[PDB]
Amino acid sequence: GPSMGVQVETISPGDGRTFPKRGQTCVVHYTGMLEDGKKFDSSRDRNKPFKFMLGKQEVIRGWEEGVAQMSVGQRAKLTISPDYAYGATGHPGIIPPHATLVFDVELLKLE
Repeated sequence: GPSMGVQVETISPGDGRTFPKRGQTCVVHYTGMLEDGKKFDSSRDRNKPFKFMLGKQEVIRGWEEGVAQMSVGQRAKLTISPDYAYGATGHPGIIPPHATLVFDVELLKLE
């Protein structure tokens, strides 16, 4: 009984009173790295932040439940599992089956 497959760790404290609401877009920079630390997709590498809407399901479950735990100006690392990321199949070549992923997002601003 571990409960919840998403672990977020605060690295840089932001506002602490400004969390992203459901329905609005969230501008944040992420970094996807395998369990070993091998990158597979970063938003900052292309010099462009990632904007998404909460509750719209435009992103992964571990992101909607994890990003909502941080406040504007906060930098935390979210641990996503193959159950919260894609499933038991995943994406062939980049995301293998039964594999844990690591993503580092930073709360820049809200739209």
